[PDB]
Amino acid sequence: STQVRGYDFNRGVNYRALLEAFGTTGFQATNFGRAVQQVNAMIEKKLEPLSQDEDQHADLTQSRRPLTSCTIFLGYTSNLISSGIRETIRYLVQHNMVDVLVTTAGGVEEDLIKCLAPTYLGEFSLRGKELRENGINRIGNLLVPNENYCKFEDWLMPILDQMVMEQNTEGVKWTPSKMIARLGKEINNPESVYYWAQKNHIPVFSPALTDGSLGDMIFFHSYKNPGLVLDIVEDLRLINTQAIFAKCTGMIILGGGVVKHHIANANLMRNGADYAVYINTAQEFDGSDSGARPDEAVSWGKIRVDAQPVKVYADASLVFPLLVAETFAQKMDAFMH
Amino acid sequence: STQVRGYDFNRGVNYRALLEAFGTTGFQATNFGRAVQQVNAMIEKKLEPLPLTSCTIFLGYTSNLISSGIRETIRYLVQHNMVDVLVTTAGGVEEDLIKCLAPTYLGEFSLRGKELRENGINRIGNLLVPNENYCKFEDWLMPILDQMVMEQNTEGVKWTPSKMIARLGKEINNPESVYYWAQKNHIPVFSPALTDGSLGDMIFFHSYKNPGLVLDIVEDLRLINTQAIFAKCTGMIILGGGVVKHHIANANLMRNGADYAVYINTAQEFDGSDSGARPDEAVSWGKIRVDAQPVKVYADASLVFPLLVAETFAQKMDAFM
Amino acid sequence: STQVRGYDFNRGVNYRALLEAFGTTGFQATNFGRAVQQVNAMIEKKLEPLSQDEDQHADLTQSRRPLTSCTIFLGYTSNLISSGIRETIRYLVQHNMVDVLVTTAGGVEEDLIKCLAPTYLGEFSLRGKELRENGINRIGNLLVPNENYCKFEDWLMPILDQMVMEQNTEGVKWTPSKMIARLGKEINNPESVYYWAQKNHIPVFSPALTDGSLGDMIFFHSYKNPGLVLDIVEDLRLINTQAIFAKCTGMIILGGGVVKHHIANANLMRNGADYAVYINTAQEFDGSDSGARPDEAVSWGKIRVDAQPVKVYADASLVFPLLVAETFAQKMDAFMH
Amino acid sequence: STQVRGYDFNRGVNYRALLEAFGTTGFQATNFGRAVQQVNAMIEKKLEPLPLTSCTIFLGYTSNLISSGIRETIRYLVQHNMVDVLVTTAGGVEEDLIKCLAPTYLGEFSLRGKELRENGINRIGNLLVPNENYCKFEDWLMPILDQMVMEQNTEGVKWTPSKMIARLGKEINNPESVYYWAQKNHIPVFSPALTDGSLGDMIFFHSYKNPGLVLDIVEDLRLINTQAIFAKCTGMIILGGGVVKHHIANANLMRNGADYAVYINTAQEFDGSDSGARPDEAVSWGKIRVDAQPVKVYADASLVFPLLVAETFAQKMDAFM
Ligand SMILES: NC(=O)c1ccc[n+]([C@@H]2O[C@H](COP(=O)([O-])OP(=O)(O)OC[C@H]3O[C@@H](n4cnc5c(N)ncnc54)[C@H](O)[C@@H]3O)[C@@H](O)[C@H]2O)c1
Ligand SMILES: NC(=O)c1ccc[n+]([C@@H]2O[C@H](COP(=O)([O-])OP(=O)(O)OC[C@H]3O[C@@H](n4cnc5c(N)ncnc54)[C@H](O)[C@@H]3O)[C@@H](O)[C@H]2O)c1
Ligand SMILES: NC(=O)c1ccc[n+]([C@@H]2O[C@H](COP(=O)([O-])OP(=O)(O)OC[C@H]3O[C@@H](n4cnc5c(N)ncnc54)[C@H](O)[C@@H]3O)[C@@H](O)[C@H]2O)c1
Ligand SMILES: NC(=O)c1ccc[n+]([C@@H]2O[C@H](COP(=O)([O-])OP(=O)(O)OC[C@H]3O[C@@H](n4cnc5c(N)ncnc54)[C@H](O)[C@@H]3O)[C@@H](O)[C@H]2O)c1
Ligand SMILES: NCCCCCCCNC(N)N
Ligand SMILES: NCCCCCCCNC(N)N
Ligand SMILES: NCCCCCCCNC(N)N
Ligand SMILES: NCCCCCCCNC(N)N
Repeated sequence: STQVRGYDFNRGVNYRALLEAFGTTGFQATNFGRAVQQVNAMIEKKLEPLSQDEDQHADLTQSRRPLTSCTIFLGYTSNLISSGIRETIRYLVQHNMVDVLVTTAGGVEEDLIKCLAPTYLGEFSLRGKELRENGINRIGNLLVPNENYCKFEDWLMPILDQMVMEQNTEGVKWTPSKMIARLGKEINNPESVYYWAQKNHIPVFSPALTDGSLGDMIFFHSYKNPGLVLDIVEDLRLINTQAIFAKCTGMIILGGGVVKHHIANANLMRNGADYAVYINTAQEFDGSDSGARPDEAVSWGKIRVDAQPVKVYADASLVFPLLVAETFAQKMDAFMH
Repeated sequence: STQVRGYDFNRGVNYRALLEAFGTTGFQATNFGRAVQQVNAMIEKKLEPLPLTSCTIFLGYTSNLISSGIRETIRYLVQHNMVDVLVTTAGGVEEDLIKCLAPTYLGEFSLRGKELRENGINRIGNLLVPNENYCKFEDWLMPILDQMVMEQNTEGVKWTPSKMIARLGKEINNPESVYYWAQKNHIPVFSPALTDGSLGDMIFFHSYKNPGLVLDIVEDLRLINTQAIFAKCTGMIILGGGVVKHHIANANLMRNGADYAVYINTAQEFDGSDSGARPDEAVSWGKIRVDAQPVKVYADASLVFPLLVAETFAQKMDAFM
Repeated sequence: STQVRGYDFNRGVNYRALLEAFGTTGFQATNFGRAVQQVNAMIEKKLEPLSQDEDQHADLTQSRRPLTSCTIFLGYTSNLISSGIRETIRYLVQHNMVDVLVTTAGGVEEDLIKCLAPTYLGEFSLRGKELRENGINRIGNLLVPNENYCKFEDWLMPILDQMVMEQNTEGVKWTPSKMIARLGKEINNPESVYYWAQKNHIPVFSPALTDGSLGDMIFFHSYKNPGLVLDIVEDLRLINTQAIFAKCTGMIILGGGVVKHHIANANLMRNGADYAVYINTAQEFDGSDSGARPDEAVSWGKIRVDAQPVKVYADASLVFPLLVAETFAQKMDAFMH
Repeated sequence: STQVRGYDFNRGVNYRALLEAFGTTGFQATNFGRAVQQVNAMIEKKLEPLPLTSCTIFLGYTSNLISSGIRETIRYLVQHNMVDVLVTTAGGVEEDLIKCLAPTYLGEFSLRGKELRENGINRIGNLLVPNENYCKFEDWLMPILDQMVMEQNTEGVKWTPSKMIARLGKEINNPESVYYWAQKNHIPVFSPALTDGSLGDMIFFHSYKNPGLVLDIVEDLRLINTQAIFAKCTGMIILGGGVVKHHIANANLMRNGADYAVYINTAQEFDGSDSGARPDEAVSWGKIRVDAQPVKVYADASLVFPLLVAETFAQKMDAFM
């Protein structure tokens, strides 16, 4: 039984101790402290060596990812890529601290586009009429110039020409994850999440990849050079076997929607994830999947009954960088060792 | 300039009158009244003369709304061809079908997932779904999938979500099914990530006993975008957020914005989510015409929607017949 | 075990059946159906005759309110008076369907002011700069002209002169509830909630009555005619004995904040309310009192352990008129009988 | 024009640097960065030369924040005279005192109130408070109340909330108490409805063994309004909504608006609540000067506040000493 005590600034600004203090501060501050421990538990377990029996089992996948004592699924809604959390995510992927990525259309395309042009800060109140008249798109309190997508078009189109050909002439069978790997190879920029992703053999799943600017481009291009096909069935198999053949699994889910359900549902195939941390703003009263508490996932069997999941009700733009600072970033060496 | 005034229950209770008073009650009560006007404006426009209509209506809803009784409310609109395009996520598709094989029950939000699981019960909000529901679903679905694979290989069928949804509705062949009616009235259903739910599970398993099935999401994009592009007028009625919302609005962007738009979701904007984005943000992208007067009602659709329908579509059932 | 089934509009628009359908529709629709039953349970119990033993006990209060088999507490946040819910509340009070009212400063003053000038509809997006330049105040998507308060000033001031005198010369010991009764007598308008309230001997409590335009007026007036005193201690006793000496008690709480806690806390004095229905938009993650679920109140003893409380997560402007339509308004006769 | 860019953990971990990156991370991360600037602008202004200051800071918080560890964070600011006026509800006052007699524990939100009650434990969010805590509180409080009544009758003391709060802090006489420090540094505390919580319970009971106590809320209004009226500059830092928020802002309206304003609450506007109102609505009433650049962070203060303080007030501890 721990007592509620907040950080005493009479000790001065000791950032490390200040963050540790959140766990005994209460409300969401405490959930954060719990989130930190749960994520570390995943990390600790992942860094465990793979005994013969577990290594054998984990090795039952075609993937080239070095089996780990714990497979970590990282999911985030598109807008989090629009935000600076893109850098926070790029880092983890860069150093192989996570094994599978799941994000919606926006979450993929905007990572690339940021390699051709930046997103600007703005305000939530800016009116859509004047904005449009100036060729500016609004994403929360962020701003994206139309030119950003034009550039995106110039860069993408030829790649799509390559993919359609490779499809018909070399018989490739495209899927979201495969295309995402390809695009990241193509972007060839170290500031790109997906560039790293493919380099480190970390699969990215996005069932509705057509729901975005990337979908726009594919749509248009499909007229001058028809044929492209994106099968979502193969990718389901792919992402499900990732959960099925894992020694342990951790889910780190930022936001809700498809990203959240797709990751957890994959973990149901192995009868529950071992660790789970949620950081979303959704509430449960609307009966949405997004807002469901981690305990609801327990009923379905997406989170083992003996697991100790945590949900932090907050905007990830604020919490995540912090979570990372106290977990993965602290084991920087181990992930390079 | 309208004054604030709520319904005076001294008149006794006239439900039609009470619903009308919302408009001047304020806060979300007002937005509801505004929503009613917009939905009617769509309707009026759709009913204009000179099978395409004077206004193409896109109806979108999150899966959970199909888990709820709103399944009936949506089934009705589809049943009488009051809407043109349906957009819903995987759960929203499969659960309509499952409800024709077994019911979903009421429950509580507080029920613990441990005991629930031990009793073979899944929780969807304050609703409950027995594992046996999905077993039945599998029994029903498996053989249809076999044919689909067959037809794909021997008959050259290039499956996509909408196509599969049409097939399954035809297959469920039950008047209580939204998708049964959808295919009958040639109302297309779009679900990019159809593989995100039990239907995906089934497709997954089945792919090992009979491999091969392919669901293309490219064709469907063209399909849904052309739906918006060649339309005289368009109205968007979006319950919930996520893919359902963005997908429908992004399609209208191809026509340079929708003519009418009504949203009913619980999302807020501060998180910078697309779900919580106000209709005015969509205007900046060009998904909602600058001259349009969109409306968002911050509320649970399980409450608002049946009411919205009662004061709009249900009031014109004769015109739709 | 009831099955989930929504209203089938193929039966046509039968409003009465449509609303009954909410209970089996799920999510908040169901909570509404439950709210309707809980409120009716209060009503049914209130309309029960008072046996000798219960009548004796209930009669142990100085109040002139005809003891009922169930004392109903109605609470609402100020903004709900600004809205049309003012009419919905005025109705219940008008016909004695509730026994105690609890509302914040705004909730009192705006009821009177609406008797001198109306509140207009507006938009949430209207900028505060241009609004102020035109002497318009914003309350949500509602609008209130400065003139509204000027009028309020002219009407009020002399009454305050009367109260200060009556305080010093006739020894009155003013408190919020007493002043609220007085103001309602003074407003003398049947469209006024508080006019009816005092007429029907229904006490209104508002501990922080000074938190509003009424507080502004009192502040100013206190300079030309100093002395006025508002004791909140007497009112505490008053509102607590209302709960203590009740045969049964029902809480109907719209919104949160003081209104919610003050009513429930009073019910703790009798070791729990018998029925309770909440309609607020608050969530619990912030550890606020507003957002606490009714079950938390059970831990303190504000809601009997055997009660079956209900909370509807929604804007009261939408739900309340409906709740009323299916409960109190249905027993219109009984309350006049 | 600033580009969006989040912290690059490749630099390793520099907490001060990481907090700085929030400003350009976006969504609420940005608002936090904006809040930091505003709080500092207040500070800078307050520290200007030529006991009144070049800027009067009003600090407001909902009771529950005193239940949480934020009690320490607030105690600190009050301890070093970094703020001028405190405004908090009844719970926010009594629980600070109770924490000097017994601690509040961590718990869970899901714990059922039935079992909890059977074990003499009260729930405050995911926190827990034992009934014995309040028994101790009663023991401590009763005799002080006796004196207060006495002094009121024999010495003509006209009690009000602020006055009682000063007295009780003096009385708790413990350095860990916010209110102990408040009275020592002559920092007034306002709580119009002080009778809304255990302190009210105690006052209630005690009034039967020793009747008479009167708490006037009129004097306190004048007191708090004059605080804003005669101020060179004013800054509002409001954690939460309800009375705390409105009361502080309404007081600044008497001076025709506050110079700086930073809000940290979880409330949204759609309900038309005063709590959820954006800072721009306060501008229409004249509570926030038209030229001011207010900031609201949509978040739980238990997370944001300690951080905000670390980057503002804590950075100037030398200036405040
Ligand atoms: N970035 C964009 O805004 C954008 C851009 C292009 C396309 N899209 C398309 O929009 C579709 C829907 O977007 P989505 O499903 O990825 O997300 P979303 O915006 O629909 O959000 C889903 C839920 O995640 C939670 N959430 C969102 N932002 C959060 C935050 N900052 N912190 C915590 N929780 C948060 C909320 O509870 C929200 O209801 C995508 O599938 C994509 O195709 C997104
Ligand atoms: N019904 C289910 O829970 C279920 C079942 C099977 C599969 N799925 C899968 O879960 C994925 C994510 O679900 P989703 O994107 O359809 O929705 P969601 O549950 O993620 O909700 C998205 C947003 O819509 C709003 N919303 C949801 N319910 C609402 C309501 N009743 N009233 C008002 N607004 C509401 C909320 O702001 C929410 O954040 C789906 O793509 C699907 O494949 C859902
Ligand atoms: N009407 C006004 O806006 C106004 C006017 C003058 C003075 N005031 C002053 O402001 C102070 C604070 O106001 P308050 O405590 O009465 O309320 P509030 O605005 O602080 O709301 C408190 C909580 O009630 C809930 N709520 C509010 N509106 C709701 C709705 N429509 N439906 C459901 N739940 C709702 C929300 O969860 C909110 O957080 C009052 O004490 C009063 O003195 C109010
Ligand atoms: N701590 C307690 O729970 C408690 C204890 C005893 C008495 N009380 C009584 O309850 C009454 C109502 O409480 P209140 O008006 O102080 O607050 P509240 O709990 O009613 O909250 C009002 C609003 O402030 C915001 N908020 C609350 N907690 C927040 C957080 N951690 N971060 C961000 N924003 C937050 C929310 O939007 C909320 O709707 C008080 O007047 C008091 O007399 C409180
Ligand atoms: N194959 C398992 C799918 C489980 C779906 C669970 C859906 C839960 N939905 C809400 N909580 N809204
Ligand atoms: N093809 C255009 C897609 C535009 C996507 C815009 C997304 C906005 N997202 C927010 N979170 N506001
Ligand atoms: N005299 C009993 C007072 C009980 C106060 C309970 C406060 C609960 N607070 C939150 N849930 N935030
Ligand atoms: N003395 C001026 C008081 C102004 C009160 C305004 C309240 C606004 N309330 C909202 N819910 N917006």
